[PDB]
Amino acid sequence: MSNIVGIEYNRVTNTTSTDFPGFSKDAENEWNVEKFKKDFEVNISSLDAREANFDLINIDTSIANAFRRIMISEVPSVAAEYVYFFNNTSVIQDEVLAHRIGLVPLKVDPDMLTWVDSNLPDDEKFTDENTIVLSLNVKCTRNPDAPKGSTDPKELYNNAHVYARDLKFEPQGRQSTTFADCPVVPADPDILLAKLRPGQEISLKAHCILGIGGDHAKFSPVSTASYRLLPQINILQPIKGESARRFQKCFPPGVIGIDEGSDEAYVKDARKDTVSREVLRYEEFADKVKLGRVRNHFIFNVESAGAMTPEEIFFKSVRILKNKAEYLKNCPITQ
Amino acid sequence: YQCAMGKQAIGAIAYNQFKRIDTLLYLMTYPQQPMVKTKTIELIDYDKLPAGQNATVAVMSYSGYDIEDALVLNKSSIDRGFGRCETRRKTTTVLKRYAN
Amino acid sequence: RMPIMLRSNKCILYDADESKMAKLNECPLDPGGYFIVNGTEKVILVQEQL
Amino acid sequence: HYAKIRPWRTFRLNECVCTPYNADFDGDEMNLHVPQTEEARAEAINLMGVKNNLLTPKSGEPIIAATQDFITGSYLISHKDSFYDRATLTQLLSMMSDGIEHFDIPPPAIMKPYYLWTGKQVFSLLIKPNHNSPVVINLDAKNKVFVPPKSKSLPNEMSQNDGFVIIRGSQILSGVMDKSVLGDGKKHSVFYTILRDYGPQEAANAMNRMAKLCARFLGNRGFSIGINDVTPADDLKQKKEEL
Amino acid sequence: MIVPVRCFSCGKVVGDKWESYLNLLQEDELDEGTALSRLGLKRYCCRRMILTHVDLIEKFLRYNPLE
Amino acid sequence: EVAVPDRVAKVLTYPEKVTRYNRHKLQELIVNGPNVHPGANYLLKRNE
Amino acid sequence: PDREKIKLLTQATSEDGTSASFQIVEEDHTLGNALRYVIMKNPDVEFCGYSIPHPSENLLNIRIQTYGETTAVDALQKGLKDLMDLCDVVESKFTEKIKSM
Amino acid sequence: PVCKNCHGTEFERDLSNANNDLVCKACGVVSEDNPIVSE
Amino acid sequence: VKTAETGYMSRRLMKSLEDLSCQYDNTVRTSANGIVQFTYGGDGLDPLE
Amino acid sequence: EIALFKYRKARLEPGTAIGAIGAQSIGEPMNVT
Amino acid sequence: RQNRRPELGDKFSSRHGQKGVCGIIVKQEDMPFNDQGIVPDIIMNPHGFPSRMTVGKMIELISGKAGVLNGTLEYGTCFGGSKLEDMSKILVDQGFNYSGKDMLYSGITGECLQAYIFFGPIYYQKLKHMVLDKMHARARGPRAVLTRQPTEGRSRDGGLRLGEMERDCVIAYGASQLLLERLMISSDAFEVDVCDKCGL
Amino acid sequence: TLKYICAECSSKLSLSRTDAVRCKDCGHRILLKARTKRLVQFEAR
Ligand SMILES: [Zn+2]
Ligand SMILES: [Zn+2]
Repeated sequence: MSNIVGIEYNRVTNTTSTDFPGFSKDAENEWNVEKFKKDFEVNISSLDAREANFDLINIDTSIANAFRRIMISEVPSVAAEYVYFFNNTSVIQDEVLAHRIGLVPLKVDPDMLTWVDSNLPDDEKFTDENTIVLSLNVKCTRNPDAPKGSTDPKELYNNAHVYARDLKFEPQGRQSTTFADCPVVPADPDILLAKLRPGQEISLKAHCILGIGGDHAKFSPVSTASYRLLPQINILQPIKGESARRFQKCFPPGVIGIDEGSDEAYVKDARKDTVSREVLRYEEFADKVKLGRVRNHFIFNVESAGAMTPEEIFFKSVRILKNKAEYLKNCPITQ
Repeated sequence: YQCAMGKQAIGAIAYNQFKRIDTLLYLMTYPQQPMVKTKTIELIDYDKLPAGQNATVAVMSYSGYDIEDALVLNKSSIDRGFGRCETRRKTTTVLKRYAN
Repeated sequence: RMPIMLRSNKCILYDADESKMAKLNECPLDPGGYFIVNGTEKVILVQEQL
Repeated sequence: HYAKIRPWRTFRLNECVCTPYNADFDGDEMNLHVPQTEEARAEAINLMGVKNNLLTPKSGEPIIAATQDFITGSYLISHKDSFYDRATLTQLLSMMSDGIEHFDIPPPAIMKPYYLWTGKQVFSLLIKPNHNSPVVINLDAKNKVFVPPKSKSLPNEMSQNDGFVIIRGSQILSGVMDKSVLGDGKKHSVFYTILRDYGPQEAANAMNRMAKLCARFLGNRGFSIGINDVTPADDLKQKKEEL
Repeated sequence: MIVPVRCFSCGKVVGDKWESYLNLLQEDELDEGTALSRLGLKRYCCRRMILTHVDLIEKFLRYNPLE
Repeated sequence: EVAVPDRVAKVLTYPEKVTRYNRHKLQELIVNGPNVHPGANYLLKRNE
Repeated sequence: PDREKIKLLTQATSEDGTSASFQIVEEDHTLGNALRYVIMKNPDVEFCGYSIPHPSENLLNIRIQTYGETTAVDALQKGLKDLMDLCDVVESKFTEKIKSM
Repeated sequence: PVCKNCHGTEFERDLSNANNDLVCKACGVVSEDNPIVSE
Repeated sequence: VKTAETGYMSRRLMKSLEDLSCQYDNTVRTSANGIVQFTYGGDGLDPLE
Repeated sequence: EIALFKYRKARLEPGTAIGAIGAQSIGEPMNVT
Repeated sequence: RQNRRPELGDKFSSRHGQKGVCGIIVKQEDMPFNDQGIVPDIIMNPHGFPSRMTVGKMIELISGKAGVLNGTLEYGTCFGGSKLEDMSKILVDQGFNYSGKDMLYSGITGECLQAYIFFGPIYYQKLKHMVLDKMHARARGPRAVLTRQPTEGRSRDGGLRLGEMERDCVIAYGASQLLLERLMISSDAFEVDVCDKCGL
Repeated sequence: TLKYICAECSSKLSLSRTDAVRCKDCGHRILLKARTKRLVQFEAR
């Protein structure tokens, strides 16, 4: 037991839960919220904008996974859904870049808007509180300066390279009072979007709405949400002599270090080793080190695409899971 | 088996491909040069306009939907634009003068 | 009138500098060696016998 | 075959019938037909339905079987070092059906330290889910490898590997399943016998329960191939270079 | 053509970094492996989006019909 | 059981005589028309 | 209220509420994996697994099977009430570490 | 040119499912079936 | 060389042999009601079963 | 009982086109050929 | 002009001679993920490499992965090219496994996988023969002028040939009623008045 | 309007019908229809 996945050169072991009554004759570890409240713990690592890192302790792998899935499934965001085109004489044809508009992040958060109802016909379906409109109009021309030939085509041609900052938000009525303090922008306004030549113009407006990440990958607010498990290294015999420096070069450089008093390797600051399993090849450390992986430590690493703070979606993940599970407590069971 | 299929690979065609009018001509939207090249392919400048792109494979069985050499891929990468091909097709007609 | 293959010394594409060929909108990477009889572009294959 | 309407744009069939059609899923295209009487619609089931044609007329051998990876899914389950708690034995037994068939759990093998079921009693349940199922069979067969025992005192069961397979009363008692026990080619297979003594209806009903399991299972257990398990281990290098 | 705006697999955006990858090679003659890792491409699914990307949109725009 | 896509399933038809047993279902089936899946394409009355 | 949700299968149920099989609409593995673990820690239940029939359509089938002590329909009503508290004890512990930082 | 029931004067050919049947507009009765092309 | 001949060879003898059915007297005979053999093999039983 | 239930069932039923199935069962993929 | 998305049916290749058709399309939650959370793009089963003996993809995937972390493109030539033992030295300094044989969690249940995975970037080029212009069906359409038969060719609306080899396989079942129905009822029904005496 | 434009002369002109096939300002005889002003609609997936 000892909630350690035993890794080796060709397998891993006991990856399952084994945390239920009815597993042995003595039925321990029954369900008790207060005996879980004493044991559950949250460590927060380096936390800042755009990115988060924090630890969760003493949880089964079941509901840890459902947190990872919901953060990139269920929590909605806003992206383009219908791109109304005007005169467009670029070489990038119409539905190519209209696909590229929807994959640009937006800094504005959901809950400021509402869900669009697709049962209504498309004249009142786009209301004043579920749909905001943005547009851009740009025409490349000759820049009449004096460079020489074959130089940079940023001063031969004005606005030849278009960017995400060109997307001018055009407010609709009834909401300019609301978005007065907060104008909406792309999360990264330096994205290249197209290139032009003089005599070519692009004109369009888009309707970005509120949609769920499980429908399409535009609406996923997270870059990528994952979790590791903390590696654990257990040393049987004290390694002495020249083998310890050989034992040091087969790791990431910061995870273990030599004791300077006596010639013996010990464990430095952990959580910096990815499992290179290089110690298994050398057949002289087959008994010195029995390393493993703890089945309850979770290095949650999330980062946003730019929509909101990474701690908020993680708060939003566990909140809507309750609302997911409380919803069907209050509906009857039909035969 | 590959040299009979290599002629059927989709990618770029030529630099003037947005100008020529040919019968039934496909394109790939986002092409990429391959990771492991060859001394052969840099002599014909295959890398200057490649065909096909390199994705991240995880060779394994999964969900039983790949039994013998089937493939399994994710909805997100297509939604990010994993190889969106494009079909261009000519059609023609001739105004014709009669004897009267 | 003699239909003549591309990149031969009698055609205007012979020894271009991707600037005449930019003006003539042809691909520099095109191999050449084929006819353009009445539209469709055809090529004669290399035969052999005993 | 029977039809089922699905919203994609191609023909989807169950995989275990691909061996009659010898299809390869590489761009081959099939054609379907539909009869248009009220009489010949009955003609096609009662003679050309796949329930009537598990056996080939060439020899009398069961032609539809597990293909080239339904064996290796059902092989890692029946491996001798495959032990399961109740929580996982529940989840495996819940994936061979769609949560519809009612089961009953036999007592586990290892009992005193903890309760451990083996990787064979779970295979015993896809044959006989409970007492209400009439299926009970008896069969002795030899695997594909079958390294022999001491051959004069030891019988066939006491092999060095698991080897010779014994089932009595529809429970696994020995052996593994390696394409000679559940697969094609050999006459004395498991799916042959439920076809033999319990009609065609229970024969299909017992083997699609495997297909719904081995598809959903081993993509969550994991199996791969690489260089280290195809490379010479450097002791084949000095031996081949002289021999 | 132009660089894809997101990655294929994870899907963080790389559209602000194609011009920065070119700008980190004209000036500051540098190895390509240490260049974008300085820029912040830790995941190698992100790294292949810019290594393999042939940029044909420069060669296409010289065939403009507008002279 | 083989799976059939729907865009070929609303083209390949199968004739069906009306009876007192299946009159109730075919009334609901004929109001669907040839646009949704469980409907009809053609019809032949015995006087027609 | 709604009824396009959890719905007991009459064909695969016992005469009592000891064994049943429910069919959840519009919920993927995100719920069924979580709901399996909160039920299995009940000492009364012996068998509770889930499955997806076919990934093109969108429905989940949860299986429940227990001893004769409690009817199984009462068990998951306790079960899916029980993780609602588990969502709280993670939320309470997390949000105080945010404000403290 | 004339239908048998409503005596319709206009005929529409359905190319949707490639039956290529010719139907009158008013009442919907088919005029011809199984077209005979000249290959 | 084989896929062309085998489908042709398995069509050749199919033509000469296509009509031989078992009558209710457990006696197989041709379409013109002429005896070929009295029992199928030595005993007249289904070879697939 | 079953040893003559299988024997009696294995008896060739009339009506089988045994010429057709025999033709297709035989057709499948010093010295002498 | 039209474009399309690679939905299932479309024939893919591998540049080492592996035909391959898209089986299904999963979502991203169901996909597995490594320690960093990198989600793979395409899945293929390991069951091709013993039969097809394609060693090249097994060593190209090593040659590919170490080049990305070094930021350098690697040459694969015939009768030479970059070797293996100098390539394993690169990515082991990056911290991965010494022959690319990584391990990654399961996306559907959370925990580790009992075996190890094999991982990396490989070059999948799309082929021709997409399925949007091969699906066709002829319910009841045009007939030939000389034979009253369906017209061969998809562009001429199709109608497939139930050939002579299938006609032998019907009577081996002994079915005699769809045999007429599939060969004269739905195909070639024509009503003829014949005279009894002097019969023609 | 914004009628037929030439290939490389690139000169906007409105040809009157059934009159010529060449362009002005050049003897070049291949000319393109310009894009309409009319609105068109797309999606973003
Ligand atoms: Zn007569
Ligand atoms: Zn002109």
